[PDB]
Amino acid sequence: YPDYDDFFTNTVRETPLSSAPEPKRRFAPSKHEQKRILQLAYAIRKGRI
Amino acid sequence: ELLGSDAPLEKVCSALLEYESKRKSNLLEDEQDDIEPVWLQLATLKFIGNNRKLIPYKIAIKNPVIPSSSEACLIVKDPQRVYKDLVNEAGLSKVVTRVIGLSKLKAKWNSYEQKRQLRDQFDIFLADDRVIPMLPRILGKTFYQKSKVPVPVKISKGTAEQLKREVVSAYGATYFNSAPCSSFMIKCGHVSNTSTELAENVESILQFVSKHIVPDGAKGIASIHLKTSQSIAIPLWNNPNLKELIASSRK
Amino acid sequence: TQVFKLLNKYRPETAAEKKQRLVAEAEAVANGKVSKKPYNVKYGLNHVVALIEAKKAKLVLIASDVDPIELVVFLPALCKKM
Amino acid sequence: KKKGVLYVGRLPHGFYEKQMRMYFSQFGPVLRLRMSRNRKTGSSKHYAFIEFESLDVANVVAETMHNYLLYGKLLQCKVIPEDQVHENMFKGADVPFKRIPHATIARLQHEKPLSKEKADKLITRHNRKLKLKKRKL
Amino acid sequence: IEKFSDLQLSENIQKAIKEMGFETMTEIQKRSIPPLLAGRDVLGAAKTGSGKTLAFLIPTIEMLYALKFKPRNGTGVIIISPTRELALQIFGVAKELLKYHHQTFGIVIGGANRRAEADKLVKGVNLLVATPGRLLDHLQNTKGFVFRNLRSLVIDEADRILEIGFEDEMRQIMKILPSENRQTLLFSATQTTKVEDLARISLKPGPLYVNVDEQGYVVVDSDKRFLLLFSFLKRNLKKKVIVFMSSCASVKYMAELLNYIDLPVLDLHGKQKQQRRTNTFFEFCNAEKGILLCTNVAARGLDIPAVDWIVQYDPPDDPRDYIHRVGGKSLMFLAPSELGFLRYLKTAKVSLNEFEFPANKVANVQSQLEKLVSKNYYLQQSAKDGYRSYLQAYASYSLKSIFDINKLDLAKVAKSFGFAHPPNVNI
Repeated sequence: YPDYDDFFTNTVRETPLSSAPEPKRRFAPSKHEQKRILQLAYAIRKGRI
Repeated sequence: ELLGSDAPLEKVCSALLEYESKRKSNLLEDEQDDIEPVWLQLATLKFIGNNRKLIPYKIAIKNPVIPSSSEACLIVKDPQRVYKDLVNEAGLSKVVTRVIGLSKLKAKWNSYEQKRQLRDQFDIFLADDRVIPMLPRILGKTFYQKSKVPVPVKISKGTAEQLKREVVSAYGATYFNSAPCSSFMIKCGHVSNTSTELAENVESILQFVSKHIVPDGAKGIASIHLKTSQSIAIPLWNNPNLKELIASSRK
Repeated sequence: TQVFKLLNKYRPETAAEKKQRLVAEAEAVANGKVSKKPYNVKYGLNHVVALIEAKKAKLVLIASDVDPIELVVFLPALCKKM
Repeated sequence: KKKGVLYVGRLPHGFYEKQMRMYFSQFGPVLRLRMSRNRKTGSSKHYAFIEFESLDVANVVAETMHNYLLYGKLLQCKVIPEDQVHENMFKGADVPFKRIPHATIARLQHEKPLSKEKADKLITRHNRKLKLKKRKL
Repeated sequence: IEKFSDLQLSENIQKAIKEMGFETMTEIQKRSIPPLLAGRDVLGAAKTGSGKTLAFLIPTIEMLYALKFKPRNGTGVIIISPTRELALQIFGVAKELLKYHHQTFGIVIGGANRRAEADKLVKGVNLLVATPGRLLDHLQNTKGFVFRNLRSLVIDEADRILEIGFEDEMRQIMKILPSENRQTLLFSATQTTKVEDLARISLKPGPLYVNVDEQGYVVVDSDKRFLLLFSFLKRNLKKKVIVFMSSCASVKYMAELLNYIDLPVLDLHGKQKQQRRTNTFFEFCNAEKGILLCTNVAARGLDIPAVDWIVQYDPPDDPRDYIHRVGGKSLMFLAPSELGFLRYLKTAKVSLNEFEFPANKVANVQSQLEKLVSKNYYLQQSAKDGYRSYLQAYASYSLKSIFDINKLDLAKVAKSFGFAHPPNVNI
């Protein structure tokens, strides 16, 4: 039962783990909701809602 | 002349400027045109203030004491988009750098560190007349003790030309914060001002002081001195009737 | 208690509240028609792990009784590493 | 047995002497309580000292209230050993502070009933006061 | 042969040259392009900014049109550059010239996505601009990269190439690359023994020889570098300031950022259009007040006008050229880990004075700066690219003893670029 050995996490990694580029969805309004909004607007036009 | 039936001005301030210039004595990179300010001292025969009125006196002056390059933060009652649009419409962006709504000022700047950061970002803090009373809180002693007191700019109707007029008047006027005391110091300008300009500033300030600060004006005035942040308080004028005025008042 | 006081200011909108907001926008689009980014707490194990690895998390709150403990047994060390 | 002195720092505004005694007396009796205040205005200096009848009680309070997240502040509770606890450190404990309105007294001192002799003792040699400045010129 | 129209070039090159705004040829262009159009091996020596870029690009592109190269033919032209920043400068010009063409252009450099560059190469890149280190790596390991049809080879500033330490890589590259029927070019600022040695192994026998031939520093930490700069620029807004940087991506980001925080600046980046850059530089010269951003390589060859302040925001990639470049006020931003540059300057016999600043006056808009960078997609993408190019330029510095990337602190550098944490940029 040796004491916990932090041979790896004893230091802080300064950079994020991923180097992938940031997409533009995270800076623009949501497209799922805009799709949902247009579907709701359709149902309001047709009297379903 | 309003002082004691005489105006011992001109010569006194020219001498002060000559003293200020003559006692001149790495290299630094963040330089400014900052010069020693001109401080007019004034002693009264009674405490002109019942309590510190944390609202400055817009003493209109013809030689502005605030440098024209000073950035202004405008504190307005919410909404904030309205007066941001008005400032952009009137072309005050180089002058009114930032417009802050009152609630946004109450929320986003709550820490003293945040209050200090905001305070040092700007040189003058203009504030809408109908939100001045709120500002003693939300700002505290970080502003009202560290020489950053909001100025009451009157923009109630809120149109481009009044905003420009109020701002230029705001820069053109000096400010004094009335506090309970017999002696108080008022800024007349900086050494860069000429002897005539400072004297014009002195007489205009004394005219405002006699009416709105000292209830009995010159009769209430005891003595006047001219000074900078370091120099001697050069006596501009002393009361010629104070011998009988003190006896009459103190009885 | 203080942590949950901050958390409760950033609860995600309920499905009913989300529906109400989206219908409100749908009516404007239908009749006559710019928004700010939402603010809420982040949840889901995979999503939070990606946020820690991206160094975007400001505060991680790990449940103390996750039954398969392997799900979060690595989390404190990962948070320590990041 | 041994009187334990406990320092509390980073007190949230409003956690003053009445609040400290009412709260800390729960852990056990509180002998002397003094929270530092400024001379001129009497405003809180945001730290205080408490005496507990037993050093063990002060140890329990120190271990339970240190780093207490209270109104956005972590409460710093640490027991001061008696060898740097000074006998005068409790001077003025349990006694309400007197906010002397020095501005008000000076105002009355400025404008109070006065007689001819005191006026003469006021004017003195103001000419010399002017003359001293003239020599400085 | 006075104008570009004198040469018997194709219309597509003529339209491209006209768009870039080149009408009168330089002396090196007059002495090089005509013999190069005939496929004559040339050893050229020229100074800084004489116009070597257009000197070797025009004949080799005209050659590319004449042979009607296609992507499946692989690489027909290889242009070797000592550094990434010059390679990117050459690549940008080649894009402008090949605008009205069909031959493909590509660049393989150091510190870039090698896995992405290999995908580019297998598709077929007719005109390849490369660095010796990365070019040798692709010539050895990249399967599918076709260069057996190589007909043209150009070496730019070989004297600098050898100085960086590419002696082994250059000779390895020559051994791998085919030599028969390959028009070879060697341009150099100086003629050292290594240059003549590289000429003899690379150039065909009997090559045609063409020859046309007080400092101030601030010790500022990496995280406070931008804040001190922005405060200084605001202070001297009513003057003529020119700032030098180590990357075009760095220049683009600062120009975009300063215009976003409402500090009107000019840059020699534009949209990487040569005519726009000349117009912007002309605008800066005309106006008595204004501030212009650019790189050291872009400045090299451009006549610096009367400027109140010349600022070296990023270290100089060619310290030997920088010390003679000086011969208003000159300022250079430096870090405590880079204080060895003072010793090197003293060895170079240049007088230097020190500029200090108070921490009070430095604008503390860091929290706002990182707010806007995170809130804006294009600001963030520019910030990441400017930050990545800064470190890549820092890794490739010649003065490894003075400008050590390892001694550099990555967290502080990113803080200058508008980051709470460093982005994951791979070297």
